[PDB]
Order: sequence, then C-alpha cells, then structure tokens
Amino acid sequence: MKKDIHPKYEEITASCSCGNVMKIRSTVGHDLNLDVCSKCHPFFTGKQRDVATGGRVDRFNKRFNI
Amino acid sequence: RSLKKGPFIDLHLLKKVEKAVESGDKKPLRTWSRRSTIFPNMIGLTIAVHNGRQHVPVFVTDEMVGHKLGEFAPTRTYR
Amino acid sequence: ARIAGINIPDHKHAVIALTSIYGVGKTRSKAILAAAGIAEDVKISELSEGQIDTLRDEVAKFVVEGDLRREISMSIKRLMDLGCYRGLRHRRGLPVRGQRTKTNARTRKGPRKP
Amino acid sequence: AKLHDYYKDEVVKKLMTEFNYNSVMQVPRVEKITLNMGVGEAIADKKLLDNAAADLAAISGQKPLITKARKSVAGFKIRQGYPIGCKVTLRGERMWEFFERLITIAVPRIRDFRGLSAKSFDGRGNYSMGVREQIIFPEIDYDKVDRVRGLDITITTTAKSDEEGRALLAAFDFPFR
RNA sequence: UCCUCCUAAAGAGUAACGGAGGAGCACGAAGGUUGGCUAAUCCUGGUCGGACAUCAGGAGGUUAGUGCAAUGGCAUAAGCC
RNA sequence: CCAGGGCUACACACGUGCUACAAUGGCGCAUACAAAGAGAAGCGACCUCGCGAGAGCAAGCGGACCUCAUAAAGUGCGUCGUAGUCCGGAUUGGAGUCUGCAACUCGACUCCAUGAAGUCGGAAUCGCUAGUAAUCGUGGAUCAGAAUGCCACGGUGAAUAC
Repeated sequence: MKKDIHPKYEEITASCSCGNVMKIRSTVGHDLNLDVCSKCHPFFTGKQRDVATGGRVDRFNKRFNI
Repeated sequence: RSLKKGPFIDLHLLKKVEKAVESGDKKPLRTWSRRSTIFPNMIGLTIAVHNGRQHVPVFVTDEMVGHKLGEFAPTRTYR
Repeated sequence: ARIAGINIPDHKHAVIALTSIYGVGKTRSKAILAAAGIAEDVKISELSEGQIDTLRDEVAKFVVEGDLRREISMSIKRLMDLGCYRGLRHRRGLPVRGQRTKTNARTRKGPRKP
Repeated sequence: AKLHDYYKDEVVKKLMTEFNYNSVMQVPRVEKITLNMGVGEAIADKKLLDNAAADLAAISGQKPLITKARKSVAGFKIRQGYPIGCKVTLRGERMWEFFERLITIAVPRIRDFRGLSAKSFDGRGNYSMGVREQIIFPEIDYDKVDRVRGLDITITTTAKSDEEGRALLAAFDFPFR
C-alpha cells in the first residue's frame, strides 16, 4: 500500500443488539454499536413470514364460526 | 363491512348449488343474485352472473369468499 | 437511534417522531411508549441507549415498513389479477370506493395533463 | 483476517468432500473483490466524483482509482479519457476484513432485505451484486452525505464454473434466497 | 502549386476537360531517452444503467489505433502510459 | 308486472359550496356562557361492555317537567417554534358498527395504518354598511339508512361610506 494516501485504518470494536461483539478494522471512528448482525438477523425466519401469507377460507370460517 | 351475523345468500341460489355439488361440475347456473356472498362450497363452478344484459361466466377460486358475485360482472362498459 | 425501519430523527418529541416509520402513526406510537416506559414529551437524544433497544422490539410487535409494503402490495395485486371491480379501478388508477369520477378524483386519477 | 483463517482451516476441507479433489489447491479460491461505483452523472458536476472518491475510501481501506471513459459514445455525451467512475480492487489480507464487514454487519443493514440471488453469476464463478444505498456500511454518517450512493460489488474467484464457485461461496454463510 | 491509389502493360517513368480524396496546418509535447503496457467487436453477471457509460470473467485476434486524405508499414511496436 | 342493471358512468370545460394552505394556529388536560326546535311501528336517561362507531338492559316523556343534549368559538396551563413541518386531509390497504330482505355496481359512521395536492391563488369577478360582514356551534324538513345542500336558531362580533 502507498503511504499517506489512504485514510486511517484503525481497528474498532462493534457489537449488535444481542451482544455479539466482534473485532473489525474499518474507518468508522472510536467504536461501533449496531442494532442487528448476521448471526442474529431474522433472515432464516424472515423468509418464513413471507411465503405463509395466503389464505381466505380459513379467515372466512372466523366469521361464519360453524 | 356489512352484515356481521351471517354472510348473505338467497334461498334460490343456495338451494340450487347445494343440489349442483352432487351432480358434478354440470351446466353453469344462470342466476341474478349479485348480492350473494361466496362460500367455500361453490369453488370450481362456472356460475354466471347477470351484469344487466348478459350472464358473464366467472371461474370462482379459493380466495374469493369475502367478495360477492356482483364484484366480477362489469355492469358499465367504457370504450 | 437507528430503530426498525430507518428512523434517525433529532430534536423531536418521541410520539411525534415515531410517526416517521412506515406502519405506525399517532395512536400506535402512544402504545409503544406506554409499554416501554418512555416519557412522551422528552426528545430521543435525551433517552439513553438502554431504552432505545426496549422499544426496538416493541415496534417489532407490529407489522412495519419492511414487510408492510409487500403486504399492502399483495393485497392490491390479489385484486388486480382477480378481475373484480376492486381490481379494475386499481388497473386504471381510478377510485375504488365509488367517488365522483366525472369531475373530481384528480388525486387518484392523476394531474390534469391535457 | 478472521475469514481467511476460517477459509484455510474449515472451508478448504469442507470443499474437498464436495467435488472429491485429489490436490489440495484444485479447490477454488477468491482472487479479488472490485468495488466499482459508476456514478455517471459527473459530466456536469465534477466534484460529485470527488465526493464519490471519499465514499469508496471510507467503505474500503484504500483510495479508489478514478476510472476513465474507454470510448466516445454519443448515447451518454462522454468523450475519450473522461473520468466517469471509480473502482476499488481489494486484495490480500485487507479484503477479508471488508468481506467480514460486508456479509456480517452490512447485509443485515440492507433495507427491505429478503436475500441474495443465486443466479447472479457470470458463468465462471465470479459473483456480482449491486447495492442501492451506502448506509449499509456503518462508516457513512448518513447526514452530511447529499446524494444516495449506490454501488456494485463483484467477487472474482478462481473457480472453473459458477456452480463450483457458489459451493465455495455457500460455506461463507450467504443468504441465497 | 503540392501529396495518396488506379489508370500504368509485376524495375523506374508514363497522358487525357480520366476515375477517386486531401493539403497551404499542428505539437515545447503529439520531440528525445528510459521503463512498463497493449486493442477493437461480441457473450454472461452486475445500483442508477437503458442498444451503447463504468466494473468482473470468457471468446476473439489487430477486423483497433497510428493528429489529419489515401497508400505502404508498425507488437522488437511507429499504438498507449 | 317482474328480476338485474342505469339514474353515482369519464381524456374533458363550467357553476355553486365544504375543508385547507397554518403560530390571532395545531395538539393534550381542565373549564364558562345560549336560543330555536323535534320525539312514539319514536326520543331513548341511568348502569354494564367495547380504543371507537356502537351492543345489552332500560326508566321518563305524545312533551316549560323526560330525552335528543356535554353548545362551540371563548378562558388557564403545557408543548410544537415556522418547517411542507404535530399544518392539511384527499387517496388506498386491513379490521369493524348501524340501517335496511340485501351496502358489489352505489349508504353512513368508526379503529389502525398509508399519507397527496395545497406554502393565500392570473386576467377577471362576487357579497356585505350593521349587531351586518366575518367566524363558531346547534336544531329541523326530507328520511328504513343516507348532505359540505336548503330552511332556521343563537354566541363572539369589525372596518369604512369624503
């Protein structure tokens, strides 16, 4: 790498909402506090709530109730 | 958004299609009850609804239960 | 202060500022702070981080910006591909609830181009 | 480089049981990640590309290379050798930290996230994806920026086929919806 | 008035109110040296991006480029940095 | 005579009105002052449930007594602090209540959510000289359900007419 043309590459300490701390090198600043990480993101469960959204006869039986 | 106690249907349409299910998927029912709500026990039939001058054939699926028969019959044409 | 949808406001009262998220208005915003123990007349920056996360999941108890836009879209698309009268008005950009299309309904139909 | 140590121990032996290789380095490996961001609208405002340089310098660990126009096409009013975009080719140990900060803390920060496509392959093993917003990387402060900077990320590997490349990429915890 | 091809009959040269095109400049770098690099055009994927910007891979081979009209030549590159 | 549809249809132009574009204003809490009317195949207290439209039960009154019915602008405090913003409410999605055999074409109202145009309007044009204009609320006729329209009632209440 060429000297003194790239920004500072200081290692920071990030952490999501669940408390999963990881050490990364980036250009953020002093530290980092995140709200979601890949080991806690609802992507293995957010695909479950996208396909199971259909149905009308089951809702129609919630009005007739017999 | 109406009729909280029991979905609406006519005697003449309820007694016709209840007689139609045991006779297979026979001839379309020529009916004028656009106000009748659709139940899960008419799915598959080609019942025809009078839009004002003809009876348009509509193929009822599973989802169309909250809607009435007069939803799918265009009464007023435009170009 | 980077809760569910995007929601980074500043220098605003909490119940008003929570209205920015797609899927929550005024009434539901008051239900979020009531279950989170947050003072309504206090700005977001004054609230600590230990109270930001306790309303992050409280907002997640209601359908929000991410999956509500597709939920609204599929409800419309179900009508559009159905052939019903509710779909045909969505097909042409016309009012669905039976309004005065003859002269009015400029907003639904669109700006007057000719 | 956590993922590079994860690659050299776990991923390489996992890929030996998928395509029954005889040599240890017949396996595919990543070669480079090119952070290209083709602004295009810099023909009028030259400082937009100057601000575009700071975006790729903050997302990555190095200053970008301002690309030049290869041809003179009348469809976009660009002449020969005109600065129109910027690219960042990350190689060595440094790209693994960006590869860590992409798939762990930046993929969850994608708005309306549903997953990545498994058909975005050139046919050789080089995956390519294009993000629409830069606020998936926590380096960007989201307020002093004026224009929403989207970009595209391609991952050039040493795989022979795109199916073989996806199998190597599947061991790095990708969504692949 | 000058330059390029044919006419022009395989050295040179060779006419017509013959068939075809240009020039009366430019550059202090577009010169010299050293070092390094080499295209066009298609296929696939990829934010805006779309036939066509930019990026990554593959085919392809100099059909690219040579400041300028054409001829000859050029990778040992005369082409590009 | 009957069932369904139309009278509500839509690239468009015009008339009459309601609501807005806000800070003499919005929102939240507390709170003061009316007149005129209507009621029985109705008005429907009080109480219970429901965020709510409303549901159950339900006395009193064909009436200066009972009900519709808590008048509102207005006052005090807190907040918003000039932004398309807590202004504005169209449009749309989901869920509902009442009416009526039946609310899809095409009823009203409510809850949640989405949140538009609009930042005071060109030429031109309209109404008004007083308790009028301007503004706020209420009632009635029509009516099974259904008005910003019509009729009527009161509250605050200008400026100017050389």
